[PDB]
Amino acid sequence: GSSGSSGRRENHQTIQEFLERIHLQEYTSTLLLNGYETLDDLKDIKESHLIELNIADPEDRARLLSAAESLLSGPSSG
Repeated sequence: GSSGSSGRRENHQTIQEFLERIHLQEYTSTLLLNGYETLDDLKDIKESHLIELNIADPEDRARLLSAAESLLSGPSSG
């Protein structure tokens, strides 16, 4: 991924991949630039946020929120 390596991750999902699943990677830059680098940050994102992030569209907002909810709110052993 990133030009330079950082370390390791623990079942941590990235926005780049979290968006690809919902075909919303088109908002990646918008999210990353804003600060949303990993789901950890998305756990704080809300409906309004998306709107301000150029996601005035509900299709994306919902797909973005509903998606995050499943990841965060969902204790799955795996």
